[PDB]
Amino acid sequence: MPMQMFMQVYDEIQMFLLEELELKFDMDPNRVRYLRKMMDTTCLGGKYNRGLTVIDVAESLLSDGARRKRVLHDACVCGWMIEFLQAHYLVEDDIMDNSVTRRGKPCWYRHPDVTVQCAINDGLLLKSWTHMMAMHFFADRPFLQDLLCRFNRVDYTTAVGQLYDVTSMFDSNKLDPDVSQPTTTDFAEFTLSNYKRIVKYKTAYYTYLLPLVMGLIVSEALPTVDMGVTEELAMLMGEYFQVQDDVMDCFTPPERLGKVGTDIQDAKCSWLAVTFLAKASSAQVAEFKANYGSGDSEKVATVRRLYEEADLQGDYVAYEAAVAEQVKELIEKLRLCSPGFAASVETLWGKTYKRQK
Amino acid sequence: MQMFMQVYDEIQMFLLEELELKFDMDPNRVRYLRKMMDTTCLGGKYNRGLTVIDVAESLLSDGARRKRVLHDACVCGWMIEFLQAHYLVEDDIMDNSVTRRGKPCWYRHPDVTVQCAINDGLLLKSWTHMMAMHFFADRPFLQDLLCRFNRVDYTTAVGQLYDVTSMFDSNKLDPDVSQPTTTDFAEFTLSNYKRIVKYKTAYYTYLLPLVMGLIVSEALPTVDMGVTEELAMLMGEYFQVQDDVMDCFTPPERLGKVGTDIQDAKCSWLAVTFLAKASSAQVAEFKANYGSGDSEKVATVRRLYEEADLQGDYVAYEAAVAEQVKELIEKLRLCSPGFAASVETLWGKTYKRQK
Ligand SMILES: O=P(O)(O)C(O)(Cc1cccnc1)P(=O)(O)O
Ligand SMILES: O=P(O)(O)C(O)(Cc1cccnc1)P(=O)(O)O
Ligand SMILES: [Mg+2]
Ligand SMILES: [Mg+2]
Ligand SMILES: [Mg+2]
Ligand SMILES: [Mg+2]
Ligand SMILES: [Mg+2]
Ligand SMILES: [Mg+2]
Repeated sequence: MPMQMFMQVYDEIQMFLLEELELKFDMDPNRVRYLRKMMDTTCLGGKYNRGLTVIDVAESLLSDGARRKRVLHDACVCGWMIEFLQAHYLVEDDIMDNSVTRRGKPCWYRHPDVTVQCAINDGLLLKSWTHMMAMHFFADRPFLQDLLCRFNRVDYTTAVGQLYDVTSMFDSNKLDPDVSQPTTTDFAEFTLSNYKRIVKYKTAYYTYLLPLVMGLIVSEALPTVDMGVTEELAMLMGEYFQVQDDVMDCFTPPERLGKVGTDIQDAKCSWLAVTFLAKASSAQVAEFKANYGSGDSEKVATVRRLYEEADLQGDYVAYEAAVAEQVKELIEKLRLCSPGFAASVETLWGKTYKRQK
Repeated sequence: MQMFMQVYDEIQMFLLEELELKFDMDPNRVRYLRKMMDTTCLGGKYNRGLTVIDVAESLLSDGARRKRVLHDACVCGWMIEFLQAHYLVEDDIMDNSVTRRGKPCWYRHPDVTVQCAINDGLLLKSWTHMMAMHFFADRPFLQDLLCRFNRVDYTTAVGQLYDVTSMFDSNKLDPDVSQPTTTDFAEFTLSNYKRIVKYKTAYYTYLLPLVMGLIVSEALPTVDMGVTEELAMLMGEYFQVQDDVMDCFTPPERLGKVGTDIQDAKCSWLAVTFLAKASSAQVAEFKANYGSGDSEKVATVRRLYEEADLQGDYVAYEAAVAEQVKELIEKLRLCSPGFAASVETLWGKTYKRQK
């Protein structure tokens, strides 16, 4: 049922958006068709965990069936706002990361009939749609300003995180727009401290915090929860989520992952890289440095081999157990004053812990 | 300019100070973003920003309230300037441009990667929302302001889609297929050109500064919005026509940017007007040489535009526009004399501009 209602609201959203373009933007049928395909390709096909979380949180906290109908419809719209914001980030990210596939299909910019220049702008259209749907459904809601204030702040935080992500292989000391420099050679910025910052801002806020907050807002329950503990939870689960993403990038097969990994080739400051460099022997580190950040098949294979030799999967399972311990504690802390909200956080945790995605 | 530039400092201080305090940002990246902001937002003529101030001030015609409206207008002005900065960073990447305002394009700076530049463009747009909330959280006009600002942002992105898909047979548009640059150039019609330019340029360059000025001076309902939109679309079309002409005919030292329309096979005013008027042999030579980075092919296309006396047609198009602008400003002046005076000034910043 939650999935059923979520998909029905997608239809309403898509119909509103596409029918407007025809009538208000002088758009021809061919370009309306193009944008319908863009929307469908970029926003559908994932698990909708962010979207579905908003619904779960909203319904969990409202406790007269008219108000339930309304809150649930508002939660569906908020959920699609987050899914569209994500779709926006993934279109741009794939171009930025030179990725090949996503969800088992070509990246948007890699479709045979999409130009990179169009794809950049298509990503922008996706973000605009979040604002368009918000105004269409919420123009008369008293929570609109607070909703969008928070939504926009998380959008901002994500872009700040993406900056951390894309500048992480560069000695930050040598960062100057008017100069230029190659990939790091000592990898001295590949610290856990730096990793934690990247991951908090690029992923945790929009993936974990935002769904929770929007759910709280449409159920008009925000002030009822300890926001400090909630944020702690969100950051911890979001860090772990990105750690899983990084591990899967190297170790999960494309048929199950849906995407071809690029972290090695792009010289990303991944969890694998930072953890490997902190533990690996001198010879291992030297071979890593000589092979990392190259598209060369065998250099990538060398790095994959080194990660395998360093038993990084091992370290992950241990990181995983420590995270799970802290999650339980914080959920129990939240349950003290907000048992309903804590139950929804537990479900979000259940969708995350040991995910095979 | 003086108060506009001091509001910039205030905006920049708020934004950069936050990043340190709230985003755990290191001094190096704060420095990087300060330079990014300065390079992308400063150096133009601030005509949209300055228009917001002119409109707001002219529609209050209390000293404390004047101070307030003017400060609000400056913030709105910078919102539009930052939104523009955002569009120009992405557009330069999309259009494979080399230079802007006599400097390298942002993505062409030696220490900027293209992947960083894309994201920098996004940061610029985010800043428009951040400044709005910092300054206007308590203003009753906030929802209406942002509603319209966001709609114009949207319209611009729709316009950019028109721009970027204009050399492709629209019948043959399918994400799952692929197709080269047009061979017959049958879509290079004046009808299609007018749609591109209305949406990519006219709304954010002409309509938005007017609307934002009306809003902060609390004067929006006082004006005929139909006639106002008419003016905005007409002046915006003409503005983009000037842009297209300058792309080919204005020297880089004066223009501040290297032209790319020919190489990118754009549906420019030059292209559409040329193809409508040129001889069979000229048309054929155009089709054989357009949309190529080849130095000799670009020179051929430039030569053909010169031979076709497009400069001539421009002067005639310009006179026709000026006639209709005068008509509409006089219509506006009937009920909104003060607003009409501000529109006339905006028109004066546009007509026969050498930029
Ligand atoms: O799905 P991807 O590309 O593996 C990723 O998670 C996508 C993404 C984009 C933006 C913010 N957070 C994650 P990345 O971080 O690039 O590894
Ligand atoms: O400044 P430019 O690049 O000549 C231009 O005017 C920039 C621009 C960007 C976005 C919307 N409108 C104009 P373009 O349209 O690409 O010719
Ligand atoms: Mg990626
Ligand atoms: Mg990425
Ligand atoms: Mg990844
Ligand atoms: Mg351009
Ligand atoms: Mg352009
Ligand atoms: Mg141009």
